[PDB]
Amino acid sequence: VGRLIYTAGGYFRQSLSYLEAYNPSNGSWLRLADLQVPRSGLAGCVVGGLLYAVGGRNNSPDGNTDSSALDCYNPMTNQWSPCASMSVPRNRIGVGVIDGHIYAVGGSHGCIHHSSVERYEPERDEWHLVAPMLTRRIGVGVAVLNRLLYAVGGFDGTNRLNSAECYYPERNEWRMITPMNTIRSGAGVCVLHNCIYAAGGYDGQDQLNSVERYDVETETWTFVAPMRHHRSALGITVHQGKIYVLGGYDGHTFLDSVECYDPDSDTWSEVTRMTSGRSGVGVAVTMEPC
Repeated sequence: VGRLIYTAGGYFRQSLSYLEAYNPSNGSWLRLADLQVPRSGLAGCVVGGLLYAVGGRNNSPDGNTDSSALDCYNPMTNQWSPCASMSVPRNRIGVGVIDGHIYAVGGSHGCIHHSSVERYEPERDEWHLVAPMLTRRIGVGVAVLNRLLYAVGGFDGTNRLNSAECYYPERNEWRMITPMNTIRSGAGVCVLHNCIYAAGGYDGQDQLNSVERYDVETETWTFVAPMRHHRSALGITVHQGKIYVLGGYDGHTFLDSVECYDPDSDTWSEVTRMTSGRSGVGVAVTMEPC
């Protein structure tokens, strides 16, 4: 939590440059400075109050260019500034933050599906590669709980995945965890309480409305209430103890629906709608602008 839910980029017909922020306290949306380059399949995160947009791909009428970019948005100035780029382009990337360091995980570059992982140091403005995952994964969901980073699901070039793994920084090592009950690429992955949640995604045949959570202590995956809408390539974030899912694709429409999950009642409700339907957005939470 911090204040507003920011959604950056996305896709509808082509990649988008929108940056818009939703205030759950009053229902309003603000349109803010556009990204320098349109991108879908990116991930967002926040460190030190600043919003970062990482990776993705610019699908435009004249080209599909995978991105190795890291760009930072300062709400105090309503401006984007480039940062050092990653070692390699990464579309349909997963990102997590551990103690102020940004981990960029997996993703694709053309037909290459990465298992590589790299870590960004904001004050030093540098990226360095760390140990790669045990599995190549694009459309991978990533979240951090208790300073351990989890990469969940995705697609390896051949099969969509129900597997997941965890990175232990002090040993720079990855280990498989219990796999999910359901194959999911493009799921929204986040952390709430002591669990890693995987909502939606695509199982090889259908966009999903199911949601399951991994208890890091018991090592089990348990389904919770399903979302009202089936969605793959959705954005997700947690704010004030509730999960918010934004957009995605349901096999028919690029959704403008934003649903919110309340873990106390185990229910999802429709809470607002984005200004236009889109999938493949980056999402994160930070202070309101200006």
